[PDB]
Amino acid sequence: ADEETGEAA
Amino acid sequence: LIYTAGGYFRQSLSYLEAYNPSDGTWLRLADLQVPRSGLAGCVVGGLLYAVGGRNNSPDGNTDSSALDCYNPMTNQWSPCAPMSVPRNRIGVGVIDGHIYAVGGSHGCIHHNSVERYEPERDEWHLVAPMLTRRIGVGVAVLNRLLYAVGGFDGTNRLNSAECYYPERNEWRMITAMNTIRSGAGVCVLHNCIYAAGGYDGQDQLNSVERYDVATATWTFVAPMKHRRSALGITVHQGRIYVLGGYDGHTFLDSVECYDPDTDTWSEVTRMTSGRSGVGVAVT
Repeated sequence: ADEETGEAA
Repeated sequence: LIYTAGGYFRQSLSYLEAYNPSDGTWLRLADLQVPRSGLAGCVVGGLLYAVGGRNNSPDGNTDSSALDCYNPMTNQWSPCAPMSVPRNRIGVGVIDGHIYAVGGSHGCIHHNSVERYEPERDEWHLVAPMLTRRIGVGVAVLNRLLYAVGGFDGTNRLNSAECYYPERNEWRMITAMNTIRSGAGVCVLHNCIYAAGGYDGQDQLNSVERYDVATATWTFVAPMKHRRSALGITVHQGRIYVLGGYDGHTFLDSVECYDPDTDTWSEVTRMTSGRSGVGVAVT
């Protein structure tokens, strides 16, 4: 998960 | 009231959840037509706009060039003209009606582009780009000037801030923040630019700092209780609300409140469900 937003790649 | 549009928890969301700290609890309203996270919320003439973002779903990951308004009497969304480019992780700053769309990404491309659009001609025109490419940029307006704060250039997360002078259509670097912050919450309270939380490439932040224009200095204020990046932020009758975000592990529902006159951040209430990357505004 994106380190900043948590969204998946 | 304090509205929050979009966000993310497993996929992009269509949610719209007005909150009132004088009411005490929440309220659910019309779903966004297209799900969105990494968007920005702003109100012009009581008309709640939703700008950029992307739909990150099990079947796609489409960066959004869209702009969409929600009249709070009619409870219905409406498509307005689209920006020159899609802008995921955009910042926006209202300026005398005209909406400013700042930075953001489309795929690999981190924008320094900026474009405006007002509720009259419904057109987008490109202005001077920023000195820096910035996604996860915080945007604010003070004394009818536009500030782009922090963010990410593709390689470096930024503590720099820069100021857009409309009458001259150029950008000028100002004093950098004390902290590198991408995906922070940035707003004006009193007459300071506030910058809360974010991510510096190692850790989510709970620190907050504010910029004083006359002295061009960034004073460090009271920190929040929970570190968070990709948070919503807005000011409701002279106080600061931060909603949600990501702390590296969890999608937060926590909503903290900063009281300036005491310099203390308290957690008023939480959201119906944890999420990051919302657009927040007030009307």
